[PDB]
Amino acid sequence: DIQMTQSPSSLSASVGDRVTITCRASQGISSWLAWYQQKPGKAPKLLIYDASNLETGVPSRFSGSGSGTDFTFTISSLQPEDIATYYCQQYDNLPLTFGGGTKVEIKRTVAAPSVFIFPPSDEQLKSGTASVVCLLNNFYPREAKVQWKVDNALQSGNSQESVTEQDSKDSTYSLSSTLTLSKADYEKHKVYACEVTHQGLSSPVTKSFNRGE
Amino acid sequence: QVQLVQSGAEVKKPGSSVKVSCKASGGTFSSYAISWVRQAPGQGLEWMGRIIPIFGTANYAQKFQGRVTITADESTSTAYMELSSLRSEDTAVYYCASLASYSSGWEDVFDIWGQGTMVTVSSASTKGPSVFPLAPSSKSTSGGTAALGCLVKDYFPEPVTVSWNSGALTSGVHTFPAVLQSSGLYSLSSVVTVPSSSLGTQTYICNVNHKPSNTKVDKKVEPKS
Amino acid sequence: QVQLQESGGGLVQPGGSLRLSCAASGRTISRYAMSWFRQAPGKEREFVAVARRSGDGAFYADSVQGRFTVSRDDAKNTVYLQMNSLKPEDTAVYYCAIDSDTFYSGSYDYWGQGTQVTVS
Amino acid sequence: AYTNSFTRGVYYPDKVFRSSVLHSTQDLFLPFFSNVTWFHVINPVLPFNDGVYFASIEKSNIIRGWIFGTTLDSKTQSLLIVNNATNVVIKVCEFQFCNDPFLDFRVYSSANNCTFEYVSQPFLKNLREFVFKNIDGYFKIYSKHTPIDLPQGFSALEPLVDLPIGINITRFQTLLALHRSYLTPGDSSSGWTAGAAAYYVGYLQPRTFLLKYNENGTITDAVDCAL
Amino acid sequence: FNCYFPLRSYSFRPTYGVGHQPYRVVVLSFELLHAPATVCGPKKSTNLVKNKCVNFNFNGLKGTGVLTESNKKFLPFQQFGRDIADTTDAVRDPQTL
Ligand SMILES: *[C@@H]1O[C@H](CO)[C@@H](O)[C@H](O)[C@H]1NC(C)=O
Ligand SMILES: *[C@@H]1O[C@H](CO)[C@@H](O)[C@H](O)[C@H]1NC(C)=O
Ligand SMILES: *[C@@H]1O[C@H](CO)[C@@H](O)[C@H](O)[C@H]1NC(C)=O
Ligand SMILES: *[C@@H]1O[C@H](CO)[C@@H](O)[C@H](O)[C@H]1NC(C)=O
Repeated sequence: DIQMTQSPSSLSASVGDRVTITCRASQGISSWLAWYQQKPGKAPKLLIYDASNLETGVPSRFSGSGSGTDFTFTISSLQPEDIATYYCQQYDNLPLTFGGGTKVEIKRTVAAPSVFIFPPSDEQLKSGTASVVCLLNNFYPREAKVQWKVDNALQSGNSQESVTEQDSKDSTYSLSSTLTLSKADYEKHKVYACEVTHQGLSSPVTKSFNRGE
Repeated sequence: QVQLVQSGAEVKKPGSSVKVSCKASGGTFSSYAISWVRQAPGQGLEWMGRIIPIFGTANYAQKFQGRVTITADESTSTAYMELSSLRSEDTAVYYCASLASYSSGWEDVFDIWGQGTMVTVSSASTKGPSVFPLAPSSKSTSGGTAALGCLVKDYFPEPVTVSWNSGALTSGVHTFPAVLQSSGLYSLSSVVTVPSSSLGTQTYICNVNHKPSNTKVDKKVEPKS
Repeated sequence: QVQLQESGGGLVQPGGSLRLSCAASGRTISRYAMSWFRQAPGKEREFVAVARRSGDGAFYADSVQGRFTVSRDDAKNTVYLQMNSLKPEDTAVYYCAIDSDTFYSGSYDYWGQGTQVTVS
Repeated sequence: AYTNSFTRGVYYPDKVFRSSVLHSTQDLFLPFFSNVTWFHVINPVLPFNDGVYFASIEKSNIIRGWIFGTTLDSKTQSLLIVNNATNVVIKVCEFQFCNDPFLDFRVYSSANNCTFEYVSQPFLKNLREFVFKNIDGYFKIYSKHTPIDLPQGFSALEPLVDLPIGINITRFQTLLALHRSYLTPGDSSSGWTAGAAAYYVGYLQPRTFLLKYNENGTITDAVDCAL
Repeated sequence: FNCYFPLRSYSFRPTYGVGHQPYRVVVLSFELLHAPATVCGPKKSTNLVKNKCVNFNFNGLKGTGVLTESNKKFLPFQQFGRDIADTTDAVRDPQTL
């Protein structure tokens, strides 16, 4: 069956910068290939259906070209509202095959995270389960080490993480991790801590709390 | 104008069969076509089938042939899809699409969807969330500001709205995506930031509404010193 | 440890161009992204530039993106940073640092050593 | 207001080079010493007889184009000429036009579903001349520009465009682009303290002219046989 | 009763013979009445030579003679020159001007 790929898998540029991407397919063609603009959980917007062709209502901000097995797709300008993922689609034949995706986002100067930790409460412990959350707020890169340091000792394999997308208002990004434990394991230790280090930060940061207070 | 209306949330046990709907309206029904698509929380798209209700012709993907059927009736002005052999992986947002691209030189690409129906397949049963607040300490303040929040646990099925009740009180509110427990129960997290001049005294209250049953749950967050 | 040090710099006339050199030995250089940092006299540290394996161009800070360029040599552990049309503003102490995390996307500021660059 | 036209208004008839020759040409010409219509732009619909001679004198390009048609309305075919900041746009449209077309808002036409389209280089205290003829199934344009009331000096107009359109043209009007004016066609001739600018309209007649060609093939003098 | 599908899909596939394959076809229609002809078929079909007798055609202008480089300064808009009594003295080259 028809298979396709997109390269590169992600783009990052400042506001107003030029953007271009390419999509490769299994068989050489000169038409019947589409392009899409998609965001996490949102409806795609059609821009190209056939090689270098578009409908009424398609803005002049998008374009595409190519021949054979490789077709390019270019975007004249980028703005923060455009943080999305471009996709290529092909319908020369019925088994429609969809692209691997290319993320597009905004470049910016380094932003230092606002660090904070989230100690447990009594009602939580009465259920038999224990958990603690460590949060990084409004930092640029995709990830920064969020290390659990129970009793000043590093921990691994016992936490859950959640992620946000880039914020179009200021192009920042946030991250957090959630420790999980049982009340017995919770009370086996005495001191809880989380440590944060970051590109824009001056030195490693440690935040902690204790069972005795 | 042309519009599509989809049903509400639907859930069923694994290995069952389910019926879904897509109500079409506007213009002339006979001139429209309907397609069905599935969208997970970040996995790639899946296309189920296609029908032309005016003429009754339909076709399918190899992955879903046999196990899925589409019927659409003009008199009820809605399109239907039949599903069978449901499994946990089907938990996603299910969309119906209109293929107007067959009679004006625009070919074989949709331009209109409905609102989308979230679906879930699990062995759990419907019930409300469990919520617990947290008590940050004064010694834990940072830069003269602190943050409070709540965690939402043990609710099923989705969708779920987690927020603070109303007003500008929502200043500095920030929420993160959901996760699914191995027991079949969903979860969520929320947080709000407050300066020194308003933390504690403002008496913040987090809220949750399990709209599949429209059950509202709220809780208070209190710092300590 | 991941030891790293600079070479070059010194005194040059304003409006000129000069090269700053940084090198390492005894360890693999590919498994980390190599970055640069800055500190004006008595001021806080500030990121400058960084280079990666793929060779898809480079990444720079706001104050240096439109004037400076960076490069690296994975087979010899030598990395370089270019200075063009120096100004009184850029008279500062620079640091050579490793994005000290294996095959990582982000970075962590492990500056190894620094040297002064001044405009006459 | 009327004023006399001097020997101005002659043009090259037939794109044929002639040197040191006096040629007797029988074509549509502006008779010498004819009183011509004089208007101040500091644009009424005027009949388009066998020919029209147009001229303007201004420093801030108030005059910007012309418009023609049989009924000068959407009921039948029509022609439009306009000069943009960098190009001149020509269309035969049959479009419906404004009472006082003003350009700045672009208040020129109410509707356009044109059939013929064309673009070329632009025409550009300064004296401008234009001549329009429709003897055959085409619309002919001549023009000339010189630094500078109509001067008494001589000047021969050179052909500029030969459009292959066979529409009926019987009424015409001029487009104005004063510095300020209303954005709707509900008013006319007001909006700004425009400078001293004016244009003239003269009508051609079937005449016999004796044209004088110099050594380089340029017309330097002419004689009106019936004056 | 029947409520048939007025259209139908060709469903082209290799198993089909030449009579059931996707021929992409274009058909042209032409008009010639009341013609200020704007569309013309023939190309230049041109050749040039100088300093010897040759039958020459220049956008028409059928004639015979010897062609040589001139010194007369034609104006930009002029195409052909005539001597006394309308003898074609010079002609501008359509291609090289
Ligand atoms: C052009 O049309 C108008 C309106 O029908 C008519 O009065 C005029 O005689 C026509 N002119 C010619 C040359 O046919
Ligand atoms: C444009 O409008 C005119 C009426 O002003 C009409 O006669 C004509 O058919 C329309 N279409 C074209 C292509 O001229
Ligand atoms: C013809 O043009 C040349 C060059 O511009 C000029 O010297 C000559 O005087 C012109 N002929 C006449 C009769 O003025
Ligand atoms: C015609 O083409 C030739 C060769 O490119 C060129 O020298 C000449 O100037 C062209 N003439 C015109 C009128 O385009």
